[PDB]
Amino acid sequence: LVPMVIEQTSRGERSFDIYSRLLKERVIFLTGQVEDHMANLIVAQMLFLEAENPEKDIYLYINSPGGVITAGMSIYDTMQFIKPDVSTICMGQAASMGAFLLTAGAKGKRFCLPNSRVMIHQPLGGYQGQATDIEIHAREILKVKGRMNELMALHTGQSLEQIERDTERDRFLSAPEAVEYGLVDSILTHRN
Amino acid sequence: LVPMVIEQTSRGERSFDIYSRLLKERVIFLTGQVEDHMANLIVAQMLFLEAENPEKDIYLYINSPGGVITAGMSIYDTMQFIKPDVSTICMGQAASMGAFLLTAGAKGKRFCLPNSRVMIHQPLGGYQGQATDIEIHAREILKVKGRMNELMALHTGQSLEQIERDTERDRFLSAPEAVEYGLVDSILTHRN
Amino acid sequence: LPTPHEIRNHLDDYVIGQEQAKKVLAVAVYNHYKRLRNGDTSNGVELGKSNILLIGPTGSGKTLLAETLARLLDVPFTMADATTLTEAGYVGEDVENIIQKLLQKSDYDVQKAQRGIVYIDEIDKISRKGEGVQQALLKLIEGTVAAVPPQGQEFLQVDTSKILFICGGAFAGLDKVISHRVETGSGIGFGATVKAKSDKASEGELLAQVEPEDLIKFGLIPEFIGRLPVVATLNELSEEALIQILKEPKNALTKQYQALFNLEGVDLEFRDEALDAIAKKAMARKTGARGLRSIVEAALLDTMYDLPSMEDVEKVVIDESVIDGQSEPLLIY
Amino acid sequence: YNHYKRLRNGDTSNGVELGKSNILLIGPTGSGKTLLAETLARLLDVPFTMADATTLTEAGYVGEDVENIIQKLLQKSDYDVQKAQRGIVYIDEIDKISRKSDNPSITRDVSGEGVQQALLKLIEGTVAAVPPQGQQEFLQVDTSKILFICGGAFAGLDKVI
Amino acid sequence: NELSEEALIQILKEPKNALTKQYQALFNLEGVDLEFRDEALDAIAKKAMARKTGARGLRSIVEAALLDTMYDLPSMEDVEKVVIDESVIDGQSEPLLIYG
Amino acid sequence: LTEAGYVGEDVENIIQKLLQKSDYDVQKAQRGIVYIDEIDKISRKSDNPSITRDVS
Amino acid sequence: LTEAGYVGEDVENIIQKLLQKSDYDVQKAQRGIVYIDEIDKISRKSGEGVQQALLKLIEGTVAAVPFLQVDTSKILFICGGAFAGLDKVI
Ligand SMILES: Nc1ncnc2c1ncn2[C@@H]1O[C@H](COP(=O)(O)OP(=O)(O)O)[C@@H](O)[C@H]1O
Ligand SMILES: Nc1ncnc2c1ncn2[C@@H]1O[C@H](COP(=O)(O)OP(=O)(O)O)[C@@H](O)[C@H]1O
Ligand SMILES: [Mg+2]
Repeated sequence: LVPMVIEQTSRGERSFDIYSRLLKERVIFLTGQVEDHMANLIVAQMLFLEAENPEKDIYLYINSPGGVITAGMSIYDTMQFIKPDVSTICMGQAASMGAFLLTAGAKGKRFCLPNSRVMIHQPLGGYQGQATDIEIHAREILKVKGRMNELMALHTGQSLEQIERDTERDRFLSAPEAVEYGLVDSILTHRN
Repeated sequence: LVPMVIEQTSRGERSFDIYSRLLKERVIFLTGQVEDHMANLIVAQMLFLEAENPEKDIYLYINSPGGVITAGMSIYDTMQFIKPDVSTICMGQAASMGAFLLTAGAKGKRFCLPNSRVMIHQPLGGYQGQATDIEIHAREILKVKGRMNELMALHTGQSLEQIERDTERDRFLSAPEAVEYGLVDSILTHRN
Repeated sequence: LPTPHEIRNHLDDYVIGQEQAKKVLAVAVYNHYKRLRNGDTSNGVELGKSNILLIGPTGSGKTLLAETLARLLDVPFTMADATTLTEAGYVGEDVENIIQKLLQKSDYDVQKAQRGIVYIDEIDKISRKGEGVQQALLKLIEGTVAAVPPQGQEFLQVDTSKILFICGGAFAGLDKVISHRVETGSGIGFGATVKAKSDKASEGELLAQVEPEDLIKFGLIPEFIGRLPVVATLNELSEEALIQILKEPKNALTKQYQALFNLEGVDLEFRDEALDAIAKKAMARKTGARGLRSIVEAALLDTMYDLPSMEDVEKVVIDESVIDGQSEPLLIY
Repeated sequence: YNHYKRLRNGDTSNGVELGKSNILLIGPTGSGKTLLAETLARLLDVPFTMADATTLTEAGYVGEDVENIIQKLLQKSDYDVQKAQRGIVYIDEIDKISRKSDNPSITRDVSGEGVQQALLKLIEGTVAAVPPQGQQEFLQVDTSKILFICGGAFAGLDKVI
Repeated sequence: NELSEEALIQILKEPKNALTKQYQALFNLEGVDLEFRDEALDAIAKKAMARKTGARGLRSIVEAALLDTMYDLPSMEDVEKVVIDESVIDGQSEPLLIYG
Repeated sequence: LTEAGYVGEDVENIIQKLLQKSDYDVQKAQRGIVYIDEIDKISRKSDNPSITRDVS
Repeated sequence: LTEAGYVGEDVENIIQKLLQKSDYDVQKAQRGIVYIDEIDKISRKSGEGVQQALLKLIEGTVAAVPFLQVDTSKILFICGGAFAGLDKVI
């Protein structure tokens, strides 16, 4: 159950949901497994915010253990497509897909809480069938792995070889480590 | 279901649900297992209350048997980040994750009911796979355990070594015992 | 007539701060009265009025600022409230009641009434979802021929096309509306700017940048905004501002008590430290400048209640503890 | 121009009564509806007055009455009924008396539909009882030859059209 | 019909009681002659249209742009003309005071 | 027209006008004709609750 | 007293009656106190207009009869009342 909130305005009274109220402030929540349905909801919110005001930054809170790659890329492209800067904040954890979106935010607007886990790993997939079909899917997953590594290097600033070596297996990075690795820009520990 | 209540104000009569009604008074309920979905809900409420009044303390009622560490850490980081002090009250019980958040409240504003039970234990996890990847996860859980103990010692005030000894196995603390251990500041028995 | 500088000088004597607002009223009044006196205009042009609009929080000196202009001149002055006014055909009163109080104050003199000024408070709180009152008040502005009974039987009617309308009110939330327009729309979130320091310049600065679109969002009808071309912004009295109000203004609170004390050959030394505490108390209870009098009155009542009881009194010294109430100002002999 | 001809032909030197035609100035808010009325009074040789529809209300209520409009006209005509029976009137904010989405008429719209009902006989022409000055005499003024102009914004009428 | 930028420009000078003419007479009382450039009026209409204030907005725009100009003239003599430029409306520039 | 005891016009005003046409002759006014236009407007608001007296 | 313009009661009788007890002396008259009881009963929340009617004579007024038009700048207008409902307002 989502609690309801009231926004007092000179024009009059109004009611909003906990998430709907924060949406008006250009805040989007990315929680749970990444999938097409939840991804579309995030994409729709980004498009709506851009139409309302394309000159204001959009804040996206990432807390998920990852998920489908196609669904995640649907959000990554939307962030770059829309001119407003999409600020990413990591809360709790940021897995492969979550970490990819966390580092996809505008430079200087990628934040992470002091106690947060970030994991990056190569894409996971699988296919069963004829040998010919295996090669088709095997080559496609490999291309996705290479494409994601290139994007990770561009945002993080690390070399292609370094990203491949570190992404070969699961790599857990704490908030301070994410700063040096380039996944995030700063750590928000207290409000000044 | 959730009962609905009426609130009298200058504008007029407004209908609120039991949980939404208490949210106006800066009261947040943390019930059930701690997960990403419910964790984000609490984070949204905390941020909403901060904007409404960043000078009034926030009350968080904790009654849960534990949950995901990452989900709980999102709430802990939010509590420490927001300027308003967060008052934690233990109702019924407070497991490892619940106890950690219970002791994470502002020093002097942590309370516990007379018959509440607090239990603290080391992190629990698991992984199935190769020996190289399991070592990564096996090494990450230890880091979380160490980081968790450091935070527990800082809030409770006891030495880090003592926390490790008591956290090795499940340890149940009553309302009075929690006061001596430092997990709570006082016990609420009657309204004065 | 006196130049805007002269008016501003008089305002500074009885007002501390709000330099931008004082400039608007100094020029506004100068032009309004200049147009009235020069009705001919040296040509066939019919000079139009420029209504004034004041925006500021409670206890910002709006009433005092307007009173200074009326007191400086020899014309009548009247005040009113928007919450009392309602639509036609309802239990509430109508806008015509405002003119009713203007004639009585002006002694039923059309000439003296036209040169007079009228002020309105709490202009807000009657925005959209209410709108009817604005429409009723929209007629008074831009010119009317409202009639009022005399000797309160020709029903002398005064034209409202030569009377200055000064609308003031405390807009709550307007800062947020302007913030989004003039800053990032962050609101709630880790990357937002929460007003937790109680900044006294943020509101004043933001309000100074207010624009018609901001008023539209607030609920103000665009037509009503058009009737008020001149707009002025007033900042909230900060801690340092309150300290000056006790001594800088001509008829300051301290001066009034000092004059009463020295009348009997008794000096009244207001410790600079005690003044800050007096101002701090006002902010604690959010009583504004109005509360200042009550704060000092209580602290001086006991002191002035015993001062005449004994003779040879030479001087009094108010201190920090006196304001708190745990001590009495030592008397000199 | 037509009004002057009717006034000059007030003696009905023909086989007709030369009925009048009222105007309804429907213009977007801020287009100068009120300006066209004020400017018209600078060259008018007959009494002219302005009024607001928001203040008008049905008879028997605290609000203003429709007959008060003629009262203002008498002042401009030096309280002359002969001159007041051939003047002009410009009603303003006529779009505010429109029914507020209450066609079923759950309650009598004294400030809305009620004002229109009282004005029906005024525009067409009816001997109204205006106060002597402003009830003992109730001066009778005929509004059969008085032109009534109505100006309003009609916000939202574009959607209907 | 709704007023457009072109209509606002004409209404600023064409009417006998236009806003520009009213201010000119106001300055004539002090002795200085006020002039409004064609480009200045053009920018005024654009600002009013953007704010949706219409004709009524013209008076507010000019008041703010000329507030400081007339705040010194009553007590600041030796001036003969005050030219208004488009930049003056935006606030970047200031009135081009002339002495003679 | 409005109910007696209110600011609105009273029903008796109709006879007053009739007298003026008859030179205030009661005998003449007692045999004249009267027309009441807009009679449908005074129709009671059936839907409206019977709480506030419909003087109009 | 009634509201300004009303003919039921005279609102200026307070300044007039004061001189009667002061042997019609300006110095004596402008030296005492004038207690106006039950001021809250007429206070708003027609009643509001009464306050303004009394303000006509509270300050800047010259009205007296031997018409003497004696000033009231010294008269102490101590208005008293119970203010029924002020406790809940506060
Ligand atoms: N700068 C100032 N100096 C002295 N008194 C002030 C000042 N500002 C406000 N006041 C006090 O406040 C009162 C008027 O407040 P008002 O203008 O009505 O506030 P607002 O208009 O914000 O409600 C006066 O009685 C006056 O003594
Ligand atoms: N077509 C126009 N020509 C000249 N001035 C206009 C015009 N339309 C509006 N105005 C200006 O608007 C002001 C009056 O507006 P008003 O006529 O009350 O608006 P509305 O027609 O919506 O009632 C005048 O000062 C006038 O200069
Ligand atoms: Mg109009």
